[PDB]
Amino acid sequence: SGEADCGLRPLFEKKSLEDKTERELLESYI
Amino acid sequence: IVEGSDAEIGMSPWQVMLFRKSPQELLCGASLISDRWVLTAAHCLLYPPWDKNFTENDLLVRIGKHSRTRYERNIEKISMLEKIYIHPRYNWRENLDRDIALMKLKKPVAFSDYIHPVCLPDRETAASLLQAGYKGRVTGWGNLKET
Amino acid sequence: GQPSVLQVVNLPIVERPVCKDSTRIRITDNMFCAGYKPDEGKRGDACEGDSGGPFVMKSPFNNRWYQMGIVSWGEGCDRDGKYGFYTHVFRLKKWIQKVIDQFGE
Amino acid sequence: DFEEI
Ligand SMILES: N=C(N)NCCCNC(=O)[C@@H]1CS[C@H]2CC[C@@H](NS(=O)(=O)Cc3ccccc3)C(=O)N21
Repeated sequence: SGEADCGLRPLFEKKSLEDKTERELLESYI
Repeated sequence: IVEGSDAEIGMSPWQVMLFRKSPQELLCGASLISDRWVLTAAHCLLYPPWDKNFTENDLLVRIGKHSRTRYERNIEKISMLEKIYIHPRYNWRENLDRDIALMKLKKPVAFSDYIHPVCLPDRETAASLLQAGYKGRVTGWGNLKET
Repeated sequence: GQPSVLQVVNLPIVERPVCKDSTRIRITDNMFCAGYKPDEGKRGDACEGDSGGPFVMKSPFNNRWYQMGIVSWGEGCDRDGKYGFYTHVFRLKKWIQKVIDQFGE
Repeated sequence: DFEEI
């Protein structure tokens, strides 16, 4: 849920760039 | 945040700062869910044991920030509140149960590379992700040590 | 101290039982706790000034960020065997939908 | 502590 473009960061998801620790989050989801 | 690291620019475009008009001081964090709504904890506004009970006119919302202290010209937006909504069954007397509040911005805020809304979960996202061991991320300009 | 810029910390969700057993405060379903257990050997916690901020997760299915919690309370900050408690946003979602469409844009 | 707005 949330807005039409919600949760897609202009400076990261939208340019396909990842932040320094998001991999740690994704790796915890089994 | 205790044991955290400095956020990258634009890493959390929904982070909002609750700022008191006078004394000018940081009250709490909050998040932007749409162009006109900010979600925060009800204890940030109402907490009788400590004589805390803020109204719309006592606060200012600062969006698009990185620096705690600085007035970041051309980057951050400061908005005024139109209405504050506290959950009817917010339990301040005992355990801060239903600690939630919504704040209506007086005029919609424009998105940019530094200001962008976060998504609110749906039943299915909640179910698959809210599980023991899974990591989430917290952000704030609060204390670096308890001491 | 108080930081110069915005700080971030990634924390794991803790099992409801471990949460009730770390405090004398009555836990309800509208809260969840998070942080490392003393044996995990990693630390982190929200503290004073962080209240009301977002506890977010990135969905692996659509690559978007969702706000799962709101920084609520704790007993101390980063104290071993203590955890931070957050408002369970989804359980209060109907209240959120209702004040929005009943009160505005 | 904070810069004037
Ligand atoms: N995650 C953390 N370690 N701390 C969360 C951020 C800081 N939040 C707070 O200090 C909030 C603001 S209002 C204040 C009320 C009780 C306080 N917790 S406490 O140690 O007194 C235990 C307590 C919890 C709930 C109600 C009454 C008392 C607390 O954490 N508060």
